[PDB]
Amino acid sequence: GFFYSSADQRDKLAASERKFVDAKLKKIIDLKNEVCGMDPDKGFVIINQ
Amino acid sequence: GQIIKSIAAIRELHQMCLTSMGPCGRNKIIVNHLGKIIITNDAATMLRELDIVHPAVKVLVMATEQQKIDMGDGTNLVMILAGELLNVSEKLISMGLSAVEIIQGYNMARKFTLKELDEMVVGEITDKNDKNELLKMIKPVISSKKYGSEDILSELVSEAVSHVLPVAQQAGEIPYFNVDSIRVVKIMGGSLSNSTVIKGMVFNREPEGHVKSLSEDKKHKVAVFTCPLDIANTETKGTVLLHNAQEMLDFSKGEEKQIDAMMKEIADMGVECIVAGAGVGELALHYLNRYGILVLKVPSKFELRRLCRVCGATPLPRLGAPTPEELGLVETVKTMEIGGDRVTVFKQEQGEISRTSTIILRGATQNNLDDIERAIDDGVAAVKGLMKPSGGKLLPGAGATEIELISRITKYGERTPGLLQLAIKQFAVAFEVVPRTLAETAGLDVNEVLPNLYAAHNVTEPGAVKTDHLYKGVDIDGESDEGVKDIREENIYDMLATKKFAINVATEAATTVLSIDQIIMAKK
Repeated sequence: GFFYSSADQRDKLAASERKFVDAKLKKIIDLKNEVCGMDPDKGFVIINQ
Repeated sequence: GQIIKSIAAIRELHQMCLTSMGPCGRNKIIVNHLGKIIITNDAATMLRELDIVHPAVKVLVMATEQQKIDMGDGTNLVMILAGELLNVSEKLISMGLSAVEIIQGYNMARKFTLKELDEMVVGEITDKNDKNELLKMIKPVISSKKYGSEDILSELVSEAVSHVLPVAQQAGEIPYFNVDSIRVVKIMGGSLSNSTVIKGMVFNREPEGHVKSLSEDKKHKVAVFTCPLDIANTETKGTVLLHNAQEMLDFSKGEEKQIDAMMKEIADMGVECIVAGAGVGELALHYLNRYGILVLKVPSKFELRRLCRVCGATPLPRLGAPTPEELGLVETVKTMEIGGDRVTVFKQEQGEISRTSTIILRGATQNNLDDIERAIDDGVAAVKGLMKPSGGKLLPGAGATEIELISRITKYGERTPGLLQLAIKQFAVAFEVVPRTLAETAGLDVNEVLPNLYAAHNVTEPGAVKTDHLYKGVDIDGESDEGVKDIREENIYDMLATKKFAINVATEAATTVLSIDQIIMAKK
């Protein structure tokens, strides 16, 4: 587990867990703005087994 | 002729349920093999505590549990009605009528009954959720269970329901009232008149600390910590040991400064209450006394679910990270003595309206204490039946419903030609068991009250429009009376959602028994 003793160490220790998460997440949120952003009455669903 | 003996096996258990419905009903003491005595008046709960031998009995038990899960009320109406349909069908077997047309006759009579339920609606519930308006629905639920407590428990249950319901009207999209919003607690000592209504959960345990209660400050912050209180170490193993006396001073003072450093940051954020689901160390209770933080321990994970929906707190997998976004807010918390023992309760004032309430019961009788606990749970599901599926419509109870259907069903019997007339006539006669059961268990003569019930719903009026009083039901008496009385005086009604759902379940229950002509069993 990652235990931080200060507020500065919170983002430093947790950066290893969110390194793979933020890499895929930032690329998915950009698809909604570029594709199907203006089209009303539509949605985007992620499977995520 | 086992199909005839199969009814006799249910007939042995039929008289057991005949002593349940009505004010004469009584709980049954059952001693489990584990040395635990379960006592309840509800017949559906007793079915789980009884050993079933014949597999045909489980058919009626499975249909009885359906009434308790969905509508939660009318379990006695389903089992008793299903048992009478077999008695009226036994005469058709000896008459020579095949059981195939008997099943087809009930399907035609069931559709005719459901269409007449909409024309029997007298009043309509506006869903005002007023304290006085809820007294009409709750009164018949408490009735025919415990006598004398219907007046006292009417104001206690109706008050707790209005606390968990927000202010809305004509909106059925978002559900509000759940089945867990009402919890029943018991304590030794007191009476029913001294009982009050609490807007939140009630904790009967000790605070385990020198702080009895918090202050009157608005919006007290409550934090739920799943991790136990202890110095942060490696998650894998990490057992604290002492190799020599030199490291004893560093390890003892190290845990004192580490715990005090975490409690100081929590107190600076404004959190006056700490909920620890796990055990609390000895050195942890010393720091919480000076900071004025109430100590609360809830090892049960079921109680933490209803707590997060009230104040808004969230369980934290770690310790020492008081995130203000996930913290809860309660208006006022106080520790008072209720029932002879000082306990710390949970209530509110205005904001952060609680979605779960708890009613405190007091009494000097141990047997009647657990009986009311099981009786209130039957009244909880009555509020759920106020939703869109025919929640406002209601029908007159106290045996007036089963008697009134006799005149309407027999009218359609001669209208439908063919062999279906035998099943239609016996379908209306099977409803006579409800008024006869209430009259027989009450000590009233069958030659007196029963012929007056038929003359109450059947009169000669020189006109096409009905008149006089159609609301006369079955009266329990107990002191004296002449004839019957109006049910509208006591305002005892039955909801349409409960009565309509009990008809389809009781119809399919007796259909399965009559359709089975052979039973194969094997020894274990």
